[PDB]
Amino acid sequence: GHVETVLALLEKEASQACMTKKGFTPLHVAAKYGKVRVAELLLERDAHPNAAGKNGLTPLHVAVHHNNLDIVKLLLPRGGSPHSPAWNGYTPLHIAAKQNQVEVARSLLQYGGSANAESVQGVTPLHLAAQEGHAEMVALLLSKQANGNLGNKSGLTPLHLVAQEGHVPVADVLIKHGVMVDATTRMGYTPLHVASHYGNIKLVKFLLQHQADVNAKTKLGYSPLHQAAQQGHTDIVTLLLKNGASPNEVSSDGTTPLAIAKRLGYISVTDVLKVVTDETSFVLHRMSFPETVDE
Amino acid sequence: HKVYVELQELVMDEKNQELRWMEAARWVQLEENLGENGAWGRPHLSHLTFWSLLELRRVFTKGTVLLDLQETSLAGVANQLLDRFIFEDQIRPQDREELLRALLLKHSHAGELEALGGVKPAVLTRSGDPSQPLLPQHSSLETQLFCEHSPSGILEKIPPDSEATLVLVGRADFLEQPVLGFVRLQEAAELEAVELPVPIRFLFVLLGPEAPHIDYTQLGRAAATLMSERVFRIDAYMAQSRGELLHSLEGFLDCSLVLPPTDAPSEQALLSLVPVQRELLRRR
Amino acid sequence: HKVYVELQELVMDEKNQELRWMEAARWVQLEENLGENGAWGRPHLSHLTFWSLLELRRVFTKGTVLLDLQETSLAGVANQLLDRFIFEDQIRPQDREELLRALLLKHSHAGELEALGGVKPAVLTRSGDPSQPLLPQHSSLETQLFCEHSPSGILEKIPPDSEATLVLVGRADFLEQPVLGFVRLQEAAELEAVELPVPIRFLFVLLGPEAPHIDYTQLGRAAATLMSERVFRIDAYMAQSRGELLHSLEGFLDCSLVLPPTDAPSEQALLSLVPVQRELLRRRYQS
Repeated sequence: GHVETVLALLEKEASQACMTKKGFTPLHVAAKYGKVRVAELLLERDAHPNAAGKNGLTPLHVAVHHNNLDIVKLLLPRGGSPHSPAWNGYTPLHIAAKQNQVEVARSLLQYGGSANAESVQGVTPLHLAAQEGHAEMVALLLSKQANGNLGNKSGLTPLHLVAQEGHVPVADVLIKHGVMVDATTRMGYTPLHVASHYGNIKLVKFLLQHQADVNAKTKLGYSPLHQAAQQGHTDIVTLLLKNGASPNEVSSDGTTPLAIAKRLGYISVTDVLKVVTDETSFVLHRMSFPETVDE
Repeated sequence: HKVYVELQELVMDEKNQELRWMEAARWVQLEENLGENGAWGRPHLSHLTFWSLLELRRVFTKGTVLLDLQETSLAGVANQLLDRFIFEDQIRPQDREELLRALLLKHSHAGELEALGGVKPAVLTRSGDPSQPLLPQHSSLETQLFCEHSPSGILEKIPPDSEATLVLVGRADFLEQPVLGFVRLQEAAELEAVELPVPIRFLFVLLGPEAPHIDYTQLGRAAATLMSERVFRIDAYMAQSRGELLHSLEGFLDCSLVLPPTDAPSEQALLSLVPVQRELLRRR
Repeated sequence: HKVYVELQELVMDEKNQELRWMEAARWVQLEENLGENGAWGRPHLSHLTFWSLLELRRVFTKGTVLLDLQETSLAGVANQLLDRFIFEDQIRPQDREELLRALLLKHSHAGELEALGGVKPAVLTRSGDPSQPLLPQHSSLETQLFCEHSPSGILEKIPPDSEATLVLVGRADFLEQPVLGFVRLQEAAELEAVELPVPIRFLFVLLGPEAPHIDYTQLGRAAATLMSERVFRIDAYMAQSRGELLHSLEGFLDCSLVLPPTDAPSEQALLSLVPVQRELLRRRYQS
């Protein structure tokens, strides 16, 4: 970060195509190390921000990983990359949400943002924002206009992920906005099913208030009970049962919530579930897990 | 230099209420329109409507011109155009934010339409939320009559030295009047936001509210038919002020022929015009 | 169903310096025009120009309209129409003494012209003497292409039960802006300017000083082709106010089709404009 040295290098016309084996650009180290006085020097030679290496990364993507936003706010008029994805198809929106800077939403709001762009998985920036579910996100995301609950390849809707992490705040914000409470996955799992597998009574109570069905069955017969029993989360199973969840529902494999609780040797659960459950629909080991976005 | 004209307008897709610019037709040789299914039809002659030419003359008489702009990216052109709009009191200063947010959205292309599942007209609002416009949503007559290897084919049809011309039109509710912007860059620059096969040289922006005797699509079509002419684009290259453009538009409109509604057989009626048009084109 | 339309302008004769009215074209479902010879060209479809229709709209937005007036002669018509132009302040009252004698002048056909020698365009002045126009003039397009027996066929085509319309176009230097008068009579009337035995019901007056982008012959052609259409004529037969004519005029312009000049014109690409005109026809006859 010696700026007058770079001024000396400028008259010698060093190329700005200086590319390493890792795919870095001269803009990337200025984005990382926060040595930024040379940025106006780099634009004296009319630098172009659109530059993607082997990993397809942009100055904004490297900038948001370690944010010195004063450069980015001025790069946006200097032909900034509005919807640039990474090699993973990742937009700056959801990675900025996961990094969760306080003004990065305002930084993109200076230009705008798309929180519905498809990744290589099919996940939207709205869904990855809801997965972290920060405090300012549920306020700011309102200004952006996007599908409130957006499925992925799995069919995972923001509500589903919120139930997975059991973030009550986000689950509230989302229900208030009018997202689908019982949104289903490609296999047929709802945010209740998923919360019951998680075993979070809070992430289940909230959903009960949201009116997600307590007997929502999967395409293979698994219900939020079967799931709480396989998980061994007696708390969630009791919350379901108390709220009317049926305990005598046979799945596509012939195992009820009791059958499962038993096979898994969970006794605390088996005591309530086995008695609440009626006699097993059939005389007799495939489990049931909700979908999740891949790495 | 030869020209290649592309027309885009504001729409919104159905899966998510998100506005975006969509192309509607091209003017390589003849007007070739884009149907709802996403397939291009047959080339054909360019006919306009009288309201389009009237409103084009009215809005170009009080329009805003920007000659020899020194830019390389669309954001700078947008900012300078908005500042020049504010200077002549075309729009109110409190609307600058909304128009700058509008003019910087992503510009899709013909390949993504089947991924989008269809798009519908979307007029802007002060809060930025999309809604359906309060106007009859009857489709265009050209879409009703001309639709119901192509990249390499047009690439062979593309002249090797040509400078493209982009026209962007639409409707926005929160403004109070239609406004015009005619911008000519100093040298041809490759805008990264919009993918056009040849660089951009000119830029037309016509935007405003919902008004009587105004259809924005036909007005844009009239602008494209202007830009496809030889002498008018020669005067645009030789232009240095708004007076030369107005004089060239007067000269262009002086050499048109209007057809009233006649009950004659249509082929005989259309074939009677030919030597009249030949004499007019000799006179022009 | 089928009507006869006449158009006369106020020009001067090569015989002696004077001013008088001479016809220029006739309209029975088609346009017929005559040149310097005194011979009428072959009928053809009428083709409009942009300025004619545009300035017709502009002057028509502020035109006095008199409906079902009871007159049969020309002098009472002149008196009442000039009182109407005085009434709505379309012209100054100190002009009427000129304009009356502007109207009370002879109206001769082509057969008189060979003894007369031929005519050329002239402009009214405040004095009452003909004068040459200041703005330049160009040769007409329809006379060059079309002009460069007939009356038996005219009386053959015209059904015996019909009424006619007339338009009087002229240039006058002592005016401010163009003025328009539109009068529909109470009853059919025979007028001594028209030698044909048909009576007249509608009458136009289009006057004005000289201005750019205005050709008064083209404006008269626009007015005549406006009068010839079936639906607008039916509306004028049933018109009761001005806004009705305004709405019918807007419906006329909406179903119009304009084609621009091009680089290399051809017939094969032009034959694809048949169905859209048919649809405009259908949408026009939708109303």
